[PDB]
Amino acid sequence: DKARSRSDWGNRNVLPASEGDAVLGRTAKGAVAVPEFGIPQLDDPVLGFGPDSMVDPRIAEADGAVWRWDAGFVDESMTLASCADISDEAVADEAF
Amino acid sequence: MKTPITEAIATADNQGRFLSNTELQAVNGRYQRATASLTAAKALTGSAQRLITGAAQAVYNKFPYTTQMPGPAYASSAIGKAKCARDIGYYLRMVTYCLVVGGTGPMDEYLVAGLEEINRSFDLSPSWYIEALQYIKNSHGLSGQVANEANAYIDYAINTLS
Amino acid sequence: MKTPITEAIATADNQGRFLSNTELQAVNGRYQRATASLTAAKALTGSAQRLITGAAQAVYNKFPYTTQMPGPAYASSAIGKAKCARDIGYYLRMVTYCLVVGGTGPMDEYLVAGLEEINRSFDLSPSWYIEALQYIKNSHGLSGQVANEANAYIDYAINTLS
Amino acid sequence: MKTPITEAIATADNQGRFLSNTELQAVNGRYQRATASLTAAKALTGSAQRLITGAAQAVYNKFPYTTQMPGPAYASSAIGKAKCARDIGYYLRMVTYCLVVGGTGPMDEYLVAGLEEINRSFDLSPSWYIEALQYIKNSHGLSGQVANEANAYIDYAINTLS
Amino acid sequence: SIPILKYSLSTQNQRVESFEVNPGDEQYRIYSTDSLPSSSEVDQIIWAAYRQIFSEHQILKSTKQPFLESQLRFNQISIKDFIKGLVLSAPFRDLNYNVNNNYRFVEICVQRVLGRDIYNEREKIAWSIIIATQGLEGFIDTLLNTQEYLSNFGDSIVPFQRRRIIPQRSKGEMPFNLKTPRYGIEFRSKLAATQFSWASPIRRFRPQEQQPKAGDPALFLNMVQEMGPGL
Amino acid sequence: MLDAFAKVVAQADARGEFLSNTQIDALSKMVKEGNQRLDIVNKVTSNASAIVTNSARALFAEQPQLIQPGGNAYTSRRMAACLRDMEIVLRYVSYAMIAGDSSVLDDRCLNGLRETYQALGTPGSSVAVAIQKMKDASVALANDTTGTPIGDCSSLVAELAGYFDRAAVSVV
Amino acid sequence: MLDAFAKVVAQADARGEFLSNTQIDALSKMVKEGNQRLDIVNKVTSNASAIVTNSARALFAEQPQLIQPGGNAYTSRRMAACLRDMEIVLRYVSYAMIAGDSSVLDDRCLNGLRETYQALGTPGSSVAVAIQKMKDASVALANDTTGTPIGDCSSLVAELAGYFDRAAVSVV
Amino acid sequence: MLDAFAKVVAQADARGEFLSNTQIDALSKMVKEGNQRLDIVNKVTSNASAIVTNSARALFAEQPQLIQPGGNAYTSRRMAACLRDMEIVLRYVSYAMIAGDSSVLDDRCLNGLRETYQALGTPGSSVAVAIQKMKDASVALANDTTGTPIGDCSSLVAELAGYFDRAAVSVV
Amino acid sequence: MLDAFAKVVAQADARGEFLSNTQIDALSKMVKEGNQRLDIVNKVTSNASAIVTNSARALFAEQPQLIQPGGNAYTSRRMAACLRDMEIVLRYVSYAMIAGDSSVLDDRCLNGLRETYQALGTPGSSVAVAIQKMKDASVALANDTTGTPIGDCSSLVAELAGYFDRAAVSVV
Ligand SMILES: *CC[C@H]1/C(=C/c2[nH]c(/C=C3N=C(/C=C4\NC(=O)C(CC)=C4C)C(C)=C\3CCC(=O)O)c(CCC(=O)O)c2C)NC(=O)[C@@H]1C
Ligand SMILES: *CC[C@H]1/C(=C/c2[nH]c(/C=C3N=C(/C=C4\NC(=O)C(CC)=C4C)C(C)=C\3CCC(=O)O)c(CCC(=O)O)c2C)NC(=O)[C@@H]1C
Ligand SMILES: *C[C@@H](*)[C@H]1/C(=C/c2[nH]c(/C=C3N=C(/C=C4\NC(=O)C(CC)=C4C)C(C)=C\3CCC(=O)O)c(CCC(=O)O)c2C)NC(=O)[C@@H]1C
Ligand SMILES: *[C@H](C)[C@H]1/C(=C/C2=NC(=C\c3[nH]c(C[C@H]4NC(=O)C(C=C)=C4C)c(C)c3CCC(=O)O)/C(CCC(=O)O)=C2C)NC(=O)[C@@H]1C
Ligand SMILES: *[C@H](C)[C@H]1/C(=C/C2=NC(=C\c3[nH]c(C[C@H]4NC(=O)C(C=C)=C4C)c(C)c3CCC(=O)O)/C(CCC(=O)O)=C2C)NC(=O)[C@@H]1C
Ligand SMILES: *[C@H](C)[C@H]1/C(=C/C2=NC(=C\c3[nH]c(C[C@H]4NC(=O)C(C=C)=C4C)c(C)c3CCC(=O)O)/C(CCC(=O)O)=C2C)NC(=O)[C@@H]1C
Ligand SMILES: *[C@H](C)[C@H]1/C(=C/C2=NC(=C\c3[nH]c(C[C@H]4NC(=O)C(C=C)=C4C)c(C)c3CCC(=O)O)/C(CCC(=O)O)=C2C)NC(=O)[C@@H]1C
Ligand SMILES: *[C@H](C)[C@H]1/C(=C/c2[nH]c(/C=C3N=C(/C=C4\NC(=O)C(CC)=C4C)C(C)=C\3CCC(=O)O)c(CCC(=O)O)c2C)NC(=O)[C@@H]1C
Ligand SMILES: *[C@H](C)[C@H]1/C(=C/c2[nH]c(/C=C3N=C(/C=C4\NC(=O)C(CC)=C4C)C(C)=C\3CCC(=O)O)c(CCC(=O)O)c2C)NC(=O)[C@@H]1C
Ligand SMILES: *[C@H](C)[C@H]1/C(=C/c2[nH]c(/C=C3N=C(/C=C4\NC(=O)C(CC)=C4C)C(C)=C\3CCC(=O)O)c(CCC(=O)O)c2C)NC(=O)[C@@H]1C
Ligand SMILES: CCC1=C(C)/C(=C/C2=NC(=C\c3[nH]c(/C=C4\NC(=O)[C@H](C)[C@H]4CC)c(C)c3CCC(=O)O)/C(CCC(=O)O)=C2C)NC1=O
Repeated sequence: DKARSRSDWGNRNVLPASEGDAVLGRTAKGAVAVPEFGIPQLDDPVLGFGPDSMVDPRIAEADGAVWRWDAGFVDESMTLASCADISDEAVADEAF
Repeated sequence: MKTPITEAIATADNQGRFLSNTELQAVNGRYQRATASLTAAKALTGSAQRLITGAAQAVYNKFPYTTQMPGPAYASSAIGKAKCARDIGYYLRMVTYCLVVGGTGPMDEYLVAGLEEINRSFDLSPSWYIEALQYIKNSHGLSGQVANEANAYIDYAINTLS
Repeated sequence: MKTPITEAIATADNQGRFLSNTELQAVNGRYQRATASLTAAKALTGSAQRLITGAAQAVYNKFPYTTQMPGPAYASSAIGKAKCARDIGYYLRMVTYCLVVGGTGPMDEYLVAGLEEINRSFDLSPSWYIEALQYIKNSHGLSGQVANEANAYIDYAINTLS
Repeated sequence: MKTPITEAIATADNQGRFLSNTELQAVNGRYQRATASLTAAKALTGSAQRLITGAAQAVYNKFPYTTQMPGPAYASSAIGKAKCARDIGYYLRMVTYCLVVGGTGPMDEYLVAGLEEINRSFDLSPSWYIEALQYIKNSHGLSGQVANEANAYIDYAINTLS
Repeated sequence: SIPILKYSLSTQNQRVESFEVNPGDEQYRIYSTDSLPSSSEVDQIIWAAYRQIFSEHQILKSTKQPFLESQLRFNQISIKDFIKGLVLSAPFRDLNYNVNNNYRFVEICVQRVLGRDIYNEREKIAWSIIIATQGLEGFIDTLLNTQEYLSNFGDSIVPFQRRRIIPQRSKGEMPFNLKTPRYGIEFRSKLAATQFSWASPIRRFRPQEQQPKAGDPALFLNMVQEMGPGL
Repeated sequence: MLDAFAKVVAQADARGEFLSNTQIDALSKMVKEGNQRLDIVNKVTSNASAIVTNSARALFAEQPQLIQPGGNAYTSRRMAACLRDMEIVLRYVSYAMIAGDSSVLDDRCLNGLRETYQALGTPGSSVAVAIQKMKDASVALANDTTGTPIGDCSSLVAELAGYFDRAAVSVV
Repeated sequence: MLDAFAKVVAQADARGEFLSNTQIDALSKMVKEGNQRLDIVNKVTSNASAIVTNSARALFAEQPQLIQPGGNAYTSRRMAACLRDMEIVLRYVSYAMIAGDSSVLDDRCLNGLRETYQALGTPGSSVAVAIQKMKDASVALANDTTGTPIGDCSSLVAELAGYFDRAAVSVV
Repeated sequence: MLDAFAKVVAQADARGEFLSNTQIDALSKMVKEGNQRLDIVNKVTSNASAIVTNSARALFAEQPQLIQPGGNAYTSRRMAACLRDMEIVLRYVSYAMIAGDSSVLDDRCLNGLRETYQALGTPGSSVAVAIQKMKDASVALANDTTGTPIGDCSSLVAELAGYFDRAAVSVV
Repeated sequence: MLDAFAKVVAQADARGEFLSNTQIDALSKMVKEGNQRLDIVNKVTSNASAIVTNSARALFAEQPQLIQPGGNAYTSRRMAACLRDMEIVLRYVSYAMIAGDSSVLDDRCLNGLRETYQALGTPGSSVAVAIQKMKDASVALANDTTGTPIGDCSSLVAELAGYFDRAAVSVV
């Protein structure tokens, strides 16, 4: 059945799989939905969050996407980043 | 994070307990203060570049040797003035983070921890940043309990540098 | 005792800290909720004898073997009936001590620490005291956030016995 | 081990500190002494075969029961004479190891650590080895500060056996 | 006289400084008798020491040491003697020492008494012969008298897992009770009343875990509980 | 740990940004739910021993092998440690409910729990049934209107039951 | 350690009494003094580095024997401890201001401090001079009406000054 | 740990042999250059803060994304941990220069450091750039004659440059 | 640890059974030969120093390689550690002889010992030779008829031989 009661949240249904299925008001985890982006301080190329300012390590732990049980946790052991570049000639000639 | 919420969870989890009314009242006091504490962050963000370029000029007035003396540590070049107004905006942005969180959480992690070791190595005098925060403390224009929230985090930053 | 004020000092003394806005907001949440909990302690104090004799009779209707079975553990003699209404008054008094202080501090020190060795030795049953506390929850006559404060400390005593 | 170089690194690393002049003066005293320690280690090595057999014959004169009494722990068989003699070469080799390193470092791990369990289990009396070491101290043939460095590690091995 | 054998160190968090004046919510609550606690607050020192040495699952009534507690309340023993008295206690020997070998018992007592992980595998090999030749009473004395214990905790502080989270991060190292339980993959097999070692998820013909879709009327229920007023 | 107001600050800093007025206006929508969030953790804390023992009683009525001789919740020390696990998980779901997100639940409770149960021989798929029975005992309690003013807290019920789902897929 | 609300509860349990209505109505007067009490504590904690540094600098101006070679403030390790000892006492006085009674000032700061200073050779009368210079530096700041509603809070500055006298007679 | 002399004894004990004449004369060669080896480590530790703070300043001008928002040395704690690690690496290199071998550098500084940096997200190839900047800031200073008698100690400088190269390849 | 009596109990508790009459009667047969079991560990303990030092001598002499310089037991530390490993194993065999089963031998002594010797570089096959040399040395003592009434202990001696044999295959 489709989540109708607030009483069946504990009985039958678990939580929204994708964030387009969230409750009226909130994110997929259940917290309030806030827009991701604020005003950038210090717009500047050399000193400022440019396009290649490297990612915060604390952006995932703060997300909760580092823990495996959370849905945000993507495992990269089977994705294309873990496949060998065949254009590398050290890897082609060895594997020929 | 030194939020009143995460400080309540920590005192309950120190003794392996459920959250009683001791800890729900600490969370409730955050919500009663969050009205004035969020209109201060909205007004400091909207006057960000006015307060940043003003506070940089107040350091160059009180310390005019910082624009003349040669060397990498001073604002005597075009790169040294870009890195100086970068640092005023760092101290301003951490104040506004503490106003939307409640309590001195982001300032301790992102700003104060390790500040004394940086200001010794790169020869950055902490009296410059005190003068820059005293300008923002006098020129943000807020009043009532909204200025009372704002100045409590300008003053917390001055006590770490002092 | 664990109060909301001594749990804000202890988390600030652990960090070697002055009292920041994390801790002033937590003490302010105590002062906001103290209006609803100081009238619950005033209304439970003034109607205490109606609640003690009622709650001891509610044990006797539910577990009527405690008035018939011979032995020193049971309320079958006149001595053992005054020791029952003594104990109901001890539990009601600790609930009023927690409402004026805020937080389950007085009954953590005076009542629950060592309680299971008392009930085991003298063969007292903790379900006699749950039935007495469930009467006081349903019969104190409070309403609103005044009943919300009182019932939150009744249920703490039940959860230590259950 | 117990080189003076490693015993200066271990004090600076305990404090988590760089090498000051306290440590460089310590290692300089090793280098100003090693011109006598390395002439003693070469002079004992080039006269070793005279020193081993002379010290092994000396304990047979002092304790003649070793060459007569049966049992595996005595030098009455051709299998046994070798072990007491080999210990003599094992004691002289660790002495010349301690001279090129400086300080009683090599003979601690290789000869002293666990020595008391060996002599107790196999019933080897430590007064046989003291008589052998007192022969080498008498007739190594050295003089001056060359003989002072050799007798410093002879008497260390005597002090552990005694 | 058989010294301990030499092992190599490893890079860990606690070997190096956190430049953290004003710690936050992940500071881990010093429990000390140097703050002169009352009777209600010396109960919290005792529960924190039980949780650190035993598990949370071994703070049963049959496990608590009532006479070691009363010598701490009278200032006869220090907290270093309370921690030693819990390791040599009869519940710790029965529930933990008897279902581990000598190498996994070293890493339990390093993690829980010293508050840090082992440096390498050879450190387990180096300390497991202190148990086999001198007993538990000799092993816990040479572990509490290291300079690692007397500098961090002294003799009046309850130990804790030293430096578990890095100050920026939200995901820190695993807690030492979830990382090292009572017994491991050996002693699991049949020595601890166990069968079949795994289990598939429970099947059912009423599915119980249906994910809501985009037109379901419970996502708009949203006001669900109670309607607004005004005009 | 992070709360829900600290999760937006860590995303904003990682790109060196201020917070816009649209982001502040979404954080004061989180404040206005403040008293209904405190009622939900109060109803879970006040009934916390009836959540645990009514749902453990239900767990052994329909899986009676767990308390038979040779089971895992047999021999009352393992029965008491079984109820300890349910109070622990209920404690941290209660922590994640006032915080507004599950990061204190993620690394202090669930981190390494699936691998702990495999080293003990505890059926981790039956621990997930134990969490799922506390899930709807806690939801039926939070939908219950006793002691509360009229109004609405239905997006918060769906959030509390999502931390119970997070805890139950991390253990199987 | 105790606050003022648990001080009156520890005294009622020792005679087995409920609190009378006069003790309740004397406690609710302390609650409505609560916003004025948090103003005084905020006014001290935000000037804390200047209370310590000015009253230190005013102490080695009138007592130059402390910092003269051979004195008990010479050799900066001892100078760093004199500034720590001033900051500790001002910290634990502001702790006893939000509490309402000096039970946290007494045990975990002041119990054994005359005994400690006599063991080291610290002049305990000079410490009492420095404590009374942070008293009138923070009594003067709590009487400052900058950014407050102008009301009357003269009864709590006479309370805050009493905790400084309590710490000053306890080291001599 | 071992030094250079104790390394030779450890080779000779495992074969059960006395040291030869050529092994003695090779050891008396290290004694002869002892004052030139002590003069190098004195030149390096006397400028140890300037080696670190100038090699860092050249790194953030070359790789400017490390101090941009999101970069790995962007905050005051991440900036101070970067200068900490360079000072640790330079400290154990100075230890390995008086010993004569890299036994203390491998065991007490480098063991597990690569796996520590992978778990943190710290770019290990950027740490190697900052160590090579400390290498030629120390080699150029060790070749400076101001204060030393004139002579050739280029074999010692090629040994010091190998400890820096050892730590640079053992971090990525 | 378990003895022979608690081994039957722990197996019976996992089935939920009382002990059968043939299990009590097999237990009371252990009690009947209990005096002869105590005479065996009286002979082994009283000569325990001579069992270790005579079989190690036939061992050190038996394989010349162990004590050679560069070999594992060369130096005081490696040779005295070979002697105490024999005294540990001989001690835990006598703990398995009065208990009746090899539960203290397997849990306290043999668990994880093959992998420890592989990490140390100790030749595990030679440790089995030393255990087998202690096996027949203590069997020859167990069959001594001095200070005993003459009877048949041959099933008990064949049990002591099985404890040394279990220790010798659990170590290679
Ligand atoms: C009804 C529950 C199921 C069950 C549980 C069971 N668990 C244990 C043992 C442990 N549980 C934990 C879990 C945690 N420890 C923590 O610190 C935290 C976060 C705060 C969690 C979630 C751990 C570490 C253990 C083992 C350590 C110990 O027990 O000391 C046991 C007992 C195992 C034993 O035999 O010792 C049981 C029975 N078992 C079931 O059958 C139910 C399905
Ligand atoms: C300029 C340097 C690069 C850099 C460094 C960086 N490192 C860290 C964090 C740690 N470094 C260590 C290192 C050691 N620990 C040891 O015990 C020893 C000696 C044996 C060493 C060398 C450890 C344990 C940590 C983690 C714990 C901690 O941070 O205290 C950080 C920390 C911040 C972060 O989130 O990574 C930085 C920034 N990073 C760079 O970008 C430079 C290339
Ligand atoms: C509802 C009455 C039921 C009942 C009561 C009963 N109780 C006792 C005896 C004791 N009760 C206590 C309990 C406390 N003492 C405390 O100080 C506190 C905290 C403030 C508590 C909760 C103690 C210590 C005793 C024994 C000493 C005493 O008070 O006399 C008895 C007498 C038992 C006996 O053997 O004398 C009774 C009868 N029993 C019932 O049957 C009622 C249902
Ligand atoms: C939601 C699942 C419930 C429900 C909740 C509501 N509560 C409302 C107001 C309210 N709740 C509390 C108690 C809470 N605040 C605290 O500080 C503490 C701890 C001490 C607790 C437990 C208070 C004090 C208030 C009063 C706030 C006010 O007067 O506004 C509420 C009010 C409507 C609104 O705020 O918009 C609701 C809906 N009510 C329900 O029907 C479900 C079952
Ligand atoms: C006393 C020596 C001071 C002073 C104190 C007064 N404050 C008054 C009202 C007031 N103060 C605050 C701020 C306070 N509350 C908090 O929750 C926090 C921290 C988060 C702080 C700093 C508020 C919000 C209020 C308004 C509420 C109220 O009225 O209680 C006040 C009343 C006015 C009067 O009657 O004079 C006084 C006296 N004011 C002074 O003049 C001296 C310097
Ligand atoms: C090579 C990289 C250098 C250089 C080195 C030389 N140093 C020479 C002599 C010397 N050096 C010191 C400094 C050092 N030795 C110590 O004992 C202590 C601290 C207690 C320190 C800091 C001293 C004292 C001496 C005097 C000994 C002597 O005069 O020989 C030296 C002379 C020849 C030699 O020792 O082999 C050299 C070549 N000189 C250079 O040109 C580069 C820059
Ligand atoms: C078996 C390898 C021997 C052997 C053993 C027998 N011993 C008999 C009785 C017996 N055994 C002991 C020694 C032991 N019992 C103790 O209580 C204690 C100390 C606490 C020790 C060390 C004693 C003292 C006795 C005397 C009691 C008695 O007479 O029963 C025994 C049975 C006696 C019999 O058969 O007449 C046997 C067979 N006998 C052997 O031939 C081998 C060498
Ligand atoms: C401007 C008021 C004055 C000034 C500024 C100046 N600063 C630097 C260099 C640094 N400033 C910092 C400070 C921070 N980094 C952080 O991440 C945070 C918290 C978010 C703070 C407060 C750091 C780390 C540096 C060094 C690295 C960098 O370049 O950013 C310089 C350059 C000094 C140098 O040697 O490179 C200058 C000129 N100096 C003045 O004269 C002004 C008065
Ligand atoms: C400064 C205005 C005056 C002064 C101070 C001074 N104090 C010390 C040393 C100590 N002070 C303490 C006190 C405490 N330690 C604590 O942890 C707490 C909280 C419970 C208190 C109240 C202690 C224990 C010491 C000794 C330890 C130490 O040396 O730090 C010194 C140093 C004395 C010395 O010789 O080491 C000084 C100089 N001295 C003055 O002259 C001023 C009047
Ligand atoms: C002697 C017959 C053989 C031999 C012995 C040898 N052993 C070691 C080192 C260790 N042995 C142990 C053994 C145990 N530890 C336990 O906890 C238990 C009960 C479970 C046993 C049986 C351990 C832990 C060590 C390492 C500790 C240490 O280093 O002392 C050595 C190594 C000595 C060294 O310095 O490396 C040796 C030589 N080896 C032989 O050659 C004989 C065949
Ligand atoms: C490097 C440190 C070190 C020492 C010192 C050492 C001692 C040592 N001497 C031993 C034996 C022995 N040592 C001696 C020595 C003597 N007994 C006498 O009667 C004489 C007085 C004396 C000759 C000077 C003897 C006789 C044995 C008997 C060994 C055997 O027969 O097994 C043994 C037993 C194993 C063996 O070597 O055969 C050891 C370990 N081994 C070491 O590794």
